Amino acid sequence: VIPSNTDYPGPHHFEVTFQQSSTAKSATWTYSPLLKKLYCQIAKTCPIQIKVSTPPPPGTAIRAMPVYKKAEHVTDVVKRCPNHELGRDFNEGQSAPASHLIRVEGNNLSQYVDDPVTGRQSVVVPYEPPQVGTEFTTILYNFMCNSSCVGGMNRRPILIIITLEMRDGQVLGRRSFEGRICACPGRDRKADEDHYREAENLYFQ
Amino acid sequence: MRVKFNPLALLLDSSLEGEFDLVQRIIYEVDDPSLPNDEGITALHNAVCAGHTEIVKFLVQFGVNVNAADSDGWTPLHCAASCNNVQVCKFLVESGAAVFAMTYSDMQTAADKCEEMEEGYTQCSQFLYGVQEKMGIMNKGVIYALWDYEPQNDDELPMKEGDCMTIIHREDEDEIEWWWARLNDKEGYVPRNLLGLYPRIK
Repeated sequence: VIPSNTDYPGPHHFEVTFQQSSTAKSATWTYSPLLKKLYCQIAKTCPIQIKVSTPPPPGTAIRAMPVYKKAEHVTDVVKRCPNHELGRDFNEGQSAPASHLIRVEGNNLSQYVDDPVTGRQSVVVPYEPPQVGTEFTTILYNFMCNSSCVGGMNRRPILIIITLEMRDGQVLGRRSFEGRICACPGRDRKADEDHYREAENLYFQ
Repeated sequence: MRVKFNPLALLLDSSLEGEFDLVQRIIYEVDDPSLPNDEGITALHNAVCAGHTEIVKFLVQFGVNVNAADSDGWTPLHCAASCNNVQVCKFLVESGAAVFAMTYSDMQTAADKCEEMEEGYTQCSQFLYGVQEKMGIMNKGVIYALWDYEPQNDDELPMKEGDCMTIIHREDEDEIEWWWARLNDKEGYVPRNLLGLYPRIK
């Protein structure tokens, strides 16, 4: 059984968005709406905004699971590379198991799930409404291995699947996007967007 | 606490003590001389740390695993480096040592293990960091695969231990650990850390 990535706004019109992401080469992360692709630097903070039209039921959670994008890789569990797993850096005194790729930053209620049947690793946080007079709920994420990590992602592309779930695991909403953990998000976005507009004959400027 | 005297136990203790004659004799009685103790240490780790160069040369030339990693990831090259022994480092490198092999806790290569306050530092560290910097550029970009490699992507080259290939591009800016190489007629990316300047001794 392969995790489903199909977008599902659902009954609460579940949206996953990103604040104005710097197009600068200095940027630690950037999101491409054109490609539905997130570019991030290893172990850096990536704020993701969640929006709902109506509050979901009590005990609702938000899961984030990484999955390999290509069909020939999809049965392989997205895990951390052996080297970063055994390393001391970012592993000393952490709540997160050393093998998990996705971490939640600054939430004591986060849960690091290792499914005993599928072997799939993910991280779950309870749903929390926005602050008084705010539009979005912010979740801070960290991606702990580069896409290029030999033994881990090993240059294979991935999807990040965000799903709004009931306490029993029933799906209320889902949004997915491609993830890229690299040294230069800003440069890699620009290059990819330029190649896409050319290949797809998209009118620009 | 029973002291073990089986052939592997003898080869290891002999390599540590510097009993070359005993080492030359007990090695043919051991099923696998590259096999480690409970802490991941092999006869070569012992030969190197205790500074018995004659046993180091013997074991390596015999065909013992030159890249054996103890429980903490230390290979004989990490051990030779921690001793600032440029002569053993040079010999191990020439015998297929993995220059980019890292210790587990810290992600340190052999070159990082050199001791600043000990004698022979400058010469040993500069030699090892030199190999790390010149590999795939020097010797007309000729390197060797020290492990098999099964590609995960279309633009990657399959490798077999001992395979000799030429490095076309290192791309030290974008994906430092991946190099564009040429093996036979084909070209692809290979992981730098599986490669050596010279091949292993069979």
